[PDB]
Amino acid sequence: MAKPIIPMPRSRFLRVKCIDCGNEQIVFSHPATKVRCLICGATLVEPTGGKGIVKAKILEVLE
Amino acid sequence: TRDKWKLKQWYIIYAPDFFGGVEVGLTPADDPEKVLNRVVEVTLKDVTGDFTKSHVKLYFQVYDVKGQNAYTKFKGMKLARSYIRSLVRRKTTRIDGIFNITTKDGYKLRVMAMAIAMRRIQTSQERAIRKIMQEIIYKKAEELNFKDFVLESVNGKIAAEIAKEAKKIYPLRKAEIRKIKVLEEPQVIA
Amino acid sequence: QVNIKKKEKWGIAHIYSSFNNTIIHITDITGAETISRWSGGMVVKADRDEPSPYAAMLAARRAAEEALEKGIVGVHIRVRAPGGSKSKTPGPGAQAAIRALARAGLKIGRVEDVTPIPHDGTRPKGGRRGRRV
RNA sequence: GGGGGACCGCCAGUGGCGAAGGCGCCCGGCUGGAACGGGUCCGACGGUGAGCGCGGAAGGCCAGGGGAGCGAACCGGAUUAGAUACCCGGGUAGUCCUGGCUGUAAAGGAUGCGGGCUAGGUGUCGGGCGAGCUUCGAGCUCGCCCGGUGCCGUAGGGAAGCCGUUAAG
RNA sequence: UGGAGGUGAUUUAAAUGC
Repeated sequence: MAKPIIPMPRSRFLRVKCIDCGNEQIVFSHPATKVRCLICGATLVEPTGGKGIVKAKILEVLE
Repeated sequence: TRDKWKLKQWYIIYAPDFFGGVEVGLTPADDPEKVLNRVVEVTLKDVTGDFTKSHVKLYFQVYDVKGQNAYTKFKGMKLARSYIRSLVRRKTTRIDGIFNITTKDGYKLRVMAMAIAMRRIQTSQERAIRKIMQEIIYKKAEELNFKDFVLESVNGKIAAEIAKEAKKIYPLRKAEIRKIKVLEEPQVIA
Repeated sequence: QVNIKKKEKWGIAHIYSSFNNTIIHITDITGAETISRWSGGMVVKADRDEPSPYAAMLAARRAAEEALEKGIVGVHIRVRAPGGSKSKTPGPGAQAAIRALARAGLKIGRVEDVTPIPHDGTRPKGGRRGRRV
């Protein structure tokens, strides 16, 4: 890693735009849990190992 | 003892309920009616491909004898030490897969299958290959007749159907029917 | 005799293979009738020659005249040995019997690994430093 | 053909798990630990640990139940100069189960625990990641990373054997 | 090229000497 030369996680941010309601959500590239859309009740991502596996096609802007 | 030989009777094996009267098997014995349950081993020359090739040794049992003619059912299968040692390898796995069967005919049948694993990553998918056998088998027994269901298993048909499903899960190699044993005969109504 | 269609008889031959003795024992295909039983210490006078190959050809030749006497011309050989008690590996009568059948003229079908081999453990004798020499 | 008790070869690995003793048929329920990605929460709560407390193979002991094979003692044979043995044939306690006691070992890695620092290489197990392959399952492989488990070896240490990012620096 | 296991093992070779 870089524990003595400043450890920075692997992370990033990405704007996810829902395909069922057009709802714009901020999502941590590593979903630990099931993230639920706040105006669909859908599942955007499912938590597995490392980076949450995104369920099916949902739009993405990478920050 | 001190048979002329003339206290020696002869019978002949006709073994159906997997095929027709397989003429193969000839029986000498001393007195009348000391074989009525005696067990005969055969390679089976009915299908000269697989049933002669990789299916060496099946046990058949004379349930009855009539007019001096032996009527023989499927009692069992067993493979030789030849088979089981040969196939197995290291840094992989060998698996074994029971199921206590009930077919709709009123026969129960104990199977043990044996598959050999594709190399690394031994895991819970092993027992899930186990699970996908006992699930599929139960369902084929309930649907199929028993006499048929003892032709299929002994043939490679079962080893073949098992593989298709189980290669989706976690790819296998060298899957078979190691042994089969007739759990319960009687009927659906005794 | 109730009419025979094949005109060939078959007698499976169990071969029990010890380093203390050799036993050859051919029966009918069922196994329910014993034509003949002949070992390697009727042939001889002494314990040392009880096994060897030479008893394990002669034993397998006296029997072979009585199987010819019934009609048994084809023979399957089922090689086996004491497995749980001792070591499974066959002794000097295994290469011997098959040579004793090719000379007798009885045909040789299947030759078979059917020796008792436990799927498991049972404690034999011999411990601390196992059996000692 | 029937009955009984023990155990689970190959699998099986230079493999895994466990604090340790230790642990291995398959299936399910209950349950301990552990890895990793994200540090999301607490905000020094830490280390070690005399006394103290707890777990601890086999053997032995206690009470009850069980007993195939095996087998101290023991009973025969051989061997042998003699044999209280090696080898062979019988054989009780015990070995198994339940409850309790006992608390020992070359209980070893003969290496107390915790933190930081100090060339590397390779194999391997599990987890992550970027790809190619795909039977579309991380199934077959390449590399970086994290945790563990071996071997080889630079600097150094050592009396030497050896140890050497799993330290004996 | 050097290291670790798993099991055959071999009785045909005799006690002692200040």
